[PDB]
Amino acid sequence: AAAAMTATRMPSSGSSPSVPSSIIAEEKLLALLAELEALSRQLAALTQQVSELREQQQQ
Amino acid sequence: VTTDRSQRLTLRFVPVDREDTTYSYKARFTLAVGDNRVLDMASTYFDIRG
Repeated sequence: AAAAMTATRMPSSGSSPSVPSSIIAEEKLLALLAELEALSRQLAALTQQVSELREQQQQ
Repeated sequence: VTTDRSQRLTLRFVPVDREDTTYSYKARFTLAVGDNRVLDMASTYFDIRG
């Protein structure tokens, strides 16, 4: 009634960026698709000359 | 009906800017429609590799 009455008396907000580091970029990209063919070409050339041992030993 | 000048059929644009992030990738292109041409946007698509 008196004394104190003179003054006065959720779910999901879904953030995303959190506490990780900063990020950067560059545009000098992508030789790498050539080596996948270099590697599998030269791999064949190994077997090709293993065959050239065998095809001369068989003579 | 068809031009007697040198001119491309297909143009490829690399991003002028990009922003790879936690859950999204963003890219900007300068879509330059050169002179004496028209582009139908139905002939445009993003060639993504990853």
